[PDB]
Amino acid sequence: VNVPKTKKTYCKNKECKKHTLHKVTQYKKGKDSLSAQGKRRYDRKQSGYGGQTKPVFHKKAKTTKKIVLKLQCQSCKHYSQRAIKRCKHFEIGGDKKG
Amino acid sequence: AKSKNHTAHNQSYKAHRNGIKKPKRQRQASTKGMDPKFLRNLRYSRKHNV
Amino acid sequence: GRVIRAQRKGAGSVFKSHTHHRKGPARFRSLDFGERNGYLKGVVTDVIHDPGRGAPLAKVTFRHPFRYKHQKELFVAAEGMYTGQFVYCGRRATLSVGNVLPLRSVPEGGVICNVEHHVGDRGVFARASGDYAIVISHNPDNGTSRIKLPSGAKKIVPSSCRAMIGQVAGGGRTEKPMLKAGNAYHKYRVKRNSWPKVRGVAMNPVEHPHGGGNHQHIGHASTVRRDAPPGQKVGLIAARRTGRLRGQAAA
RNA sequence: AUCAGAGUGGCGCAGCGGAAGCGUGGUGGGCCCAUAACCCACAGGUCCCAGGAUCGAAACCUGGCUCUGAUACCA
RNA sequence: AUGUAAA
RNA sequence: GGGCGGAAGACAUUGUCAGGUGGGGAGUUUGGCUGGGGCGGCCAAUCUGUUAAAAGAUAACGCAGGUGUCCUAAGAUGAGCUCAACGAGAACAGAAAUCUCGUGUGGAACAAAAGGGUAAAAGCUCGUUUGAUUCUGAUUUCCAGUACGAAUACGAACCGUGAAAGCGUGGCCUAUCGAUCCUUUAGAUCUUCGGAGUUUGAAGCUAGAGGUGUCAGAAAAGUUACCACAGGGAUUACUGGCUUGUGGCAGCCAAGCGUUCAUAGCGACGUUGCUUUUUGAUCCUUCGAUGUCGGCUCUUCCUAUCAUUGCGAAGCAGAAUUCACCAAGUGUUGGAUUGUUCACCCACCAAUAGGGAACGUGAGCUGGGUUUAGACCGUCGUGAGACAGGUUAGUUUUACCCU
RNA sequence: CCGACUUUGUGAAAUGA
RNA sequence: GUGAUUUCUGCCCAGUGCUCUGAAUGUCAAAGUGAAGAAAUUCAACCAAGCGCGGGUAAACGGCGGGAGUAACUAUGACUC
RNA sequence: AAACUUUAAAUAGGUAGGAUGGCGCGGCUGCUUCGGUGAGCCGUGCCAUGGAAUCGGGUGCUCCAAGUGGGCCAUUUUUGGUAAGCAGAACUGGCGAUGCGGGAUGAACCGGAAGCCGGGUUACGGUGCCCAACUGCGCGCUAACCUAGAACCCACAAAGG
RNA sequence: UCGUUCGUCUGACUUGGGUAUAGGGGCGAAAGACUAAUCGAACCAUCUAGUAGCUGGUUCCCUCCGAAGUUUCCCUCAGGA
RNA sequence: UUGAAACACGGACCAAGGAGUCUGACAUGCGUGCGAGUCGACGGGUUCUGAAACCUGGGAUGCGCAAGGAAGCUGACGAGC
Ligand SMILES: C[C@@H]1C[C@@H]([C@H](O)CC2CC(=O)NC(=O)C2)C(=O)[C@@H](C)C1
Ligand SMILES: [Mg+2]
Ligand SMILES: [Mg+2]
Ligand SMILES: [Mg+2]
Ligand SMILES: [Mg+2]
Ligand SMILES: [Mg+2]
Ligand SMILES: [Mg+2]
Ligand SMILES: [Mg+2]
Ligand SMILES: [Mg+2]
Ligand SMILES: [Mg+2]
Ligand SMILES: [Mg+2]
Ligand SMILES: [Mg+2]
Ligand SMILES: [Mg+2]
Ligand SMILES: [Mg+2]
Ligand SMILES: [Mg+2]
Ligand SMILES: [Mg+2]
Ligand SMILES: [Mg+2]
Ligand SMILES: [Mg+2]
Ligand SMILES: [Mg+2]
Ligand SMILES: [Mg+2]
Ligand SMILES: [Mg+2]
Ligand SMILES: [Mg+2]
Ligand SMILES: [Mg+2]
Ligand SMILES: [Mg+2]
Ligand SMILES: [Mg+2]
Ligand SMILES: [Mg+2]
Ligand SMILES: [Mg+2]
Ligand SMILES: [Mg+2]
Ligand SMILES: [Mg+2]
Ligand SMILES: [Mg+2]
Ligand SMILES: [Mg+2]
Ligand SMILES: [Mg+2]
Ligand SMILES: [Mg+2]
Ligand SMILES: [Mg+2]
Ligand SMILES: [Mg+2]
Ligand SMILES: [Mg+2]
Ligand SMILES: [Mg+2]
Ligand SMILES: [Mg+2]
Ligand SMILES: [Mg+2]
Ligand SMILES: [Mg+2]
Ligand SMILES: [Mg+2]
Ligand SMILES: [Mg+2]
Ligand SMILES: [Mg+2]
Ligand SMILES: [Mg+2]
Ligand SMILES: [Mg+2]
Ligand SMILES: [Mg+2]
Ligand SMILES: [Mg+2]
Ligand SMILES: [Mg+2]
Ligand SMILES: [Mg+2]
Ligand SMILES: [Mg+2]
Ligand SMILES: [Mg+2]
Ligand SMILES: [Mg+2]
Ligand SMILES: [Mg+2]
Ligand SMILES: [Mg+2]
Ligand SMILES: [Mg+2]
Ligand SMILES: [Mg+2]
Ligand SMILES: [Mg+2]
Ligand SMILES: [Mg+2]
Ligand SMILES: [Mg+2]
Ligand SMILES: [Mg+2]
Ligand SMILES: [Mg+2]
Ligand SMILES: [Mg+2]
Ligand SMILES: [Mg+2]
Ligand SMILES: [Mg+2]
Ligand SMILES: [Mg+2]
Ligand SMILES: [Mg+2]
Ligand SMILES: [Zn+2]
Repeated sequence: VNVPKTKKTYCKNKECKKHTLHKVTQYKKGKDSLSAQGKRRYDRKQSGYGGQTKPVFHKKAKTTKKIVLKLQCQSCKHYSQRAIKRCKHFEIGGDKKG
Repeated sequence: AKSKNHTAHNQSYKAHRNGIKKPKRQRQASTKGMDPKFLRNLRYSRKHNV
Repeated sequence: GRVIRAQRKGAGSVFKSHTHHRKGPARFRSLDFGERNGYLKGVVTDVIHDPGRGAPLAKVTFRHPFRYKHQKELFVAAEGMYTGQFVYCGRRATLSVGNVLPLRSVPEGGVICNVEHHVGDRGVFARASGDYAIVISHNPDNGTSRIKLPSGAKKIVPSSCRAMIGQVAGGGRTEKPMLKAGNAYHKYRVKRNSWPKVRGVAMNPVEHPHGGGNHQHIGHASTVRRDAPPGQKVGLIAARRTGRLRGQAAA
């Protein structure tokens, strides 16, 4: 599934509130941080004896994710993000269909 | 031991033995859900009756 | 499972050494001035069979160097010793079968037995029936010597380690087939409770890693690792190879 | 009985939609007194029977068949 | 590698 | 000479963290539906058609199939055009290449399964595009009138396209999907860090994603024949019961066989049954126990008659033999092999017909088989072990009660 | 099994800073 | 582990396991090292054993195939593919 | 022709049958229209013999809570199955929870549902004896040398002579 | 346990007493055998009135009303909301 | 239990013992006291049969009288058919 690099949708910033021109990117999960309360809790809980305390997931079933598009308008430099339907292959600015 | 069972047998009896309760028809029927463009007007007139 | 015989032997319960009729520790003399710096004359009195050991023992009656009494020492008989023989101890003992000399005084090529390892630990190598160590070479810049042990290994020992020249008696003993479970039993009563020895494959799983199964088989590799926990380290331990030994590997 | 597998040159097997080959055999020559062997060339097939889609099948899938292999237990 | 049974 | 004599020597080693190995050991798990269970399959999410009995709802391991995708166009819209096929024609050109005219109710296409829908379009080509956007509700479908998914109709914006009406909150409609906690991201020039501040970090609020396919969402492999417990006839293997496809037994028709002659004796192609000694099917009684194969023993009963008494028919000359009739009174054997019922042989015989009685008969025997614990082989399993494979050893309890 | 810290002091050279 | 004596123990080190070697530029903890920071901290380099790469080992656990054609009667198949 | 249909039933489905209705007057709107144009509401005044039959007090409103969530049979429609006293559905009723009279005997077939008694009359079913009631009045067929035949379910008989 | 019959009997033989090993431990010429009539984990006391969606019982009278085996969800179908 | 006289289980007989209780939180229904208040519950004083009774404090103890927010914070301007 191909999506254009640059798209005109609504920008909610109190400065724009109109269709502007948004650059597109792809959402990629930022890196997990060592100081989040959930992480210092789990690292406290895992410490000691008793082994694995929180469950760990094994029976994976999905093969595809929902893409999230991080659209940045060229006008106030604020992002807003939109998830599209599930797909296997995904490419921004691919050669157009003929 | 077939744990899948299904009938409607006796369900009409349970329904009807205490009637099929119709709701009380109402003077001043409810407006919730109506067209907001119609209801704003309707409210505002009643705001400015005399 | 339950604790396995290889693990039960470390308790001492019934597996201790059957040593009621053994004649005592068979070892050299407490190294002293006289036998550092000369020779002491001792006379064999009897060649006594030591129970539970194939090598005969020789009662040697030294004269105490500085008190007025005899010293009944007790050696491992070197093939050749007889009652009435004079065995001499020390550094200037003549190189005669039965005398004990430091290795600084055994010419290269000579056979020795009962080799000490820390000077004065009274004999540890080449002691069992009919085994000997050959003094391969000397190094006087460090005061050490080298020997070829019975095992085919080659050990550097201090040049002042003593040794009985000759070879231990009782040699050739393990050539005779025992032919009888009876002979085997009477062999092992006087050593220790280690016979009859049951195949693991004919055990139940709860007491041996090879156990159980509608057929008798091991079911997994019989070679176990060096670090395997006690109770798992049964089989062939840390084996470099298996199968019949052919060629150079049989050296 | 179900579950799979393979059906492709005369033989045994390759094969990923543009679509036919590997080894061996067949054919005509050459070396040879002659046959091999070897050297140079030449022809190959209903891609198991009936379909469908599909730029496009022999392959994807579905029906019709033959051989082969599996799991077929507590009473 | 090999060499009509047909004299 | 203030060293007992050596050997190693600030390495081994003790203590604590840190990584790998660790069924040696501990703990636990080892889903559900199911015409018993296991294996198979997914009938657990979920779509279309049918069953579904002309509103709705409607089940089964019912039928025929589908789905976990694909798409910046195959979304929006505006304009223009008509699709499959068939008739006739045109250099190479033919059944089929490209062109022209006519007819063409859709017999084409609409991404996919099926159903429904469409002809100045919903199809084909081109034009400009991003409504596949923002906020929060409503309603339907499921339904407890809960959530989710999906869908519809308004509202307040901002927009696209068209001259405009209008259409447009994704795909022509019906399936194509995801809760709590956690992590991560977007936003306000937001709030808190509680002694007040500056200043990184952390938690917040609103909206997304990472996924639970057992799909309203535990983190989880086997074996037990050495087995234990609470239970179950909600549930198997024996008996019986209903059923009788399968098994056995008998009719009707008559194409032909019977050297000429359908019916002496057959009787194909079809068809009508009977029976309940097999098996199938079910799971109604029985799981706080009904002792489970066979043989031996003994008795009784059935006729669907093998022999024997009387008869009828013949492809009955006599002998033998075949078909049927009233007939169940009497009879139906000794043995090799097998644990066998079954089977097959040898011999006698007038004949060596078939059947039931809880597949008669274990407080009547026997324990050969089977059906525990020992053990062995063969295949499977990495293994503990399995075998509806073969083998060998393996306790048979009580009556004195009522009839 | 292995590394680091620790008991663990004394002094010498060679390569690195 | 096999189980007197006689006789003999064929092939496989790809699978699983065991074991040996580490040039070193794969992977790789704590500690210690450097840089940025106002500091918490983050980053990078270094980085043992172990795995990974490379040898051996079956009297280690174990395993040891199909399909076609062919002899001058037929069959069969010494032979071939 | 269950996964075909032009046509197209029967039974079953929905809605309406007035007092919660209409008409006049004069007012509101920030909606709607070219516009008093509409849409609706608001205040007021008038009307409206009760707007088919029958029947009758209501879940009208709410609270707290029990037990249940194994079903089974029948007439009819119906899916798998050769069929089943089988498995799964649709409408209703029954048994379960229920006695009583009849079908000899039977949970659900026929009649019928009940306080305890006296009197009368019936339903289903019967009147030869068991056993309460007729060996009643009539008319036909059957003669069974097989156990003639004799109750809705119901305890079968077929093809064929 | 009894009877007749059997295996072995100078041997790895039979046996008394002392002593050693005591429970996930012991000991085993290996049968999961033996460890006080108890062993695929003894006995005793305690936590302990362990838990059970499972089986059995659940005690006086009259009066009146009086059902359900059905929808939806749940590792859910012997259960519960 | 869909179905019991069951060839389904328990039951030889008698006597006595024998099984929905008590406690903390909550909820609806009802009674009683007071009612924008109500509680005297932990304490104190008293109490000549008393572990009872009676008095006392609360001007903020609990609940209620005010809610929305995650938090900073804000907090009901007086109803018609
Ligand atoms: C990998 C992550 C796992 C999962 C989640 O972390 C599991 C949690 C949720 C829960 O129920 N409590 C727990 O402790 C486990 C989740 O959210 C998915 C989106 C993806
Ligand atoms: Mg730790
Ligand atoms: Mg049910
Ligand atoms: Mg022993
Ligand atoms: Mg041995
Ligand atoms: Mg052995
Ligand atoms: Mg064994
Ligand atoms: Mg083990
Ligand atoms: Mg074993
Ligand atoms: Mg094996
Ligand atoms: Mg040629
Ligand atoms: Mg040639
Ligand atoms: Mg030749
Ligand atoms: Mg374990
Ligand atoms: Mg367990
Ligand atoms: Mg199950
Ligand atoms: Mg089944
Ligand atoms: Mg579910
Ligand atoms: Mg319908
Ligand atoms: Mg158009
Ligand atoms: Mg909803
Ligand atoms: Mg719109
Ligand atoms: Mg479209
Ligand atoms: Mg969070
Ligand atoms: Mg603070
Ligand atoms: Mg999510
Ligand atoms: Mg078992
Ligand atoms: Mg065993
Ligand atoms: Mg039953
Ligand atoms: Mg039949
Ligand atoms: Mg038949
Ligand atoms: Mg049964
Ligand atoms: Mg039973
Ligand atoms: Mg009996
Ligand atoms: Mg007869
Ligand atoms: Mg009997
Ligand atoms: Mg037996
Ligand atoms: Mg056995
Ligand atoms: Mg067996
Ligand atoms: Mg071996
Ligand atoms: Mg043996
Ligand atoms: Mg071998
Ligand atoms: Mg290897
Ligand atoms: Mg290998
Ligand atoms: Mg590190
Ligand atoms: Mg390393
Ligand atoms: Mg018609
Ligand atoms: Mg209907
Ligand atoms: Mg109508
Ligand atoms: Mg009366
Ligand atoms: Mg009478
Ligand atoms: Mg005896
Ligand atoms: Mg003795
Ligand atoms: Mg003794
Ligand atoms: Mg005992
Ligand atoms: Mg109790
Ligand atoms: Mg108890
Ligand atoms: Mg409940
Ligand atoms: Mg029952
Ligand atoms: Mg009975
Ligand atoms: Mg019983
Ligand atoms: Mg019971
Ligand atoms: Mg009893
Ligand atoms: Mg009492
Ligand atoms: Mg107060
Ligand atoms: Mg009022
Ligand atoms: Zn902007």
